[PDB]
Amino acid sequence: KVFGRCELAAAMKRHGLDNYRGYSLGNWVCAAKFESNFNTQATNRNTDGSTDYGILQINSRWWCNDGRTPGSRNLCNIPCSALLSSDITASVNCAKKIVSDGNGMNAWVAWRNRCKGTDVQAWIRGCRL
Repeated sequence: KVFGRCELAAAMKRHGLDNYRGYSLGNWVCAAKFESNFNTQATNRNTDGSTDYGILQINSRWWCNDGRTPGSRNLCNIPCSALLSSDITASVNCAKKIVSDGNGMNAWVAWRNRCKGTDVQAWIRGCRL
């Protein structure tokens, strides 16, 4: 499902992302835009075998089990297949545990490279919440 700008916002807010470890809803929506263009079906290999899963480009290497990443752990404890659904609950709860790895939201590249050091609140601007 290709989410809206504001319905993923209202979706991630309702799941308690707005100011989670102190990152505004504007950080998540911004990240989400450049990870997967608001696509729950987005799937990306890496150079180290492992594959990026869904809205937040969550990493099979450290997080979900996808059945073909040898040196893996799924500390999030989910089949990657879940992070591809129209449902973002597994994608959010997994993200709460990543953002809380004393790394903030830097764990995600397309946020510390395209989002950090910009007006992130423009990304949820003019939306009803």
